Amino acid sequence: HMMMAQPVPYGKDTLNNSPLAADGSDFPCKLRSNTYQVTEENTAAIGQSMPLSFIGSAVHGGGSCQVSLTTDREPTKDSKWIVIKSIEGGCPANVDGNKFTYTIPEGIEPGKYTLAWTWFNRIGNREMYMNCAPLTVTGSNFPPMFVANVNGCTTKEGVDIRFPNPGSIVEYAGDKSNLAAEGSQAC
Ligand SMILES: [Cl-]
Ligand SMILES: [Cu+]
Repeated sequence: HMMMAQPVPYGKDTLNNSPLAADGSDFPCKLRSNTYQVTEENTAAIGQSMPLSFIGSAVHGGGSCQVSLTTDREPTKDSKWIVIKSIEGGCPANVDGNKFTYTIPEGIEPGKYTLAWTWFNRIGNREMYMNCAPLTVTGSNFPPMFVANVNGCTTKEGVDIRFPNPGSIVEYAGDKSNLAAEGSQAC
């Protein structure tokens, strides 16, 4: 169980480290009282490295994550999300104990967006974690975001999944021996 600390999520005060409900009832963004309350607006220039960091009680052997954008500031189940980074393996970390960045790429227009971090844990229950944050891209090719484990598509335990459509910005941070094969079916 983990949650995003940077960028600062919407509704930080009520955001917990639980995965999305298995029945899809709180997709997207962990629908609740104040799902889309701006705690702190996050701001990024195109091409600027931005920190992506996480806190929680178990990394579940890592797994794979995406960072995605939508123009909707109150996304619904029908929102269009586009991927700007995939991390296949090693996300959010490899081990528990007492690192990542993203960049807004050329092709994203200045404006206000919602950013989502999504995570498919390697080990344990077949879950999807998702936290959303307000992002302003200052100044004012990208595939659809992968969804599994909350929509009847179930991933395989033990592997760092490869997203069918990872986009052109991909990082690998896990053990090569756990990485699913290129072209493998994720669910
Ligand atoms: Cl941990
Ligand atoms: Cu957990």
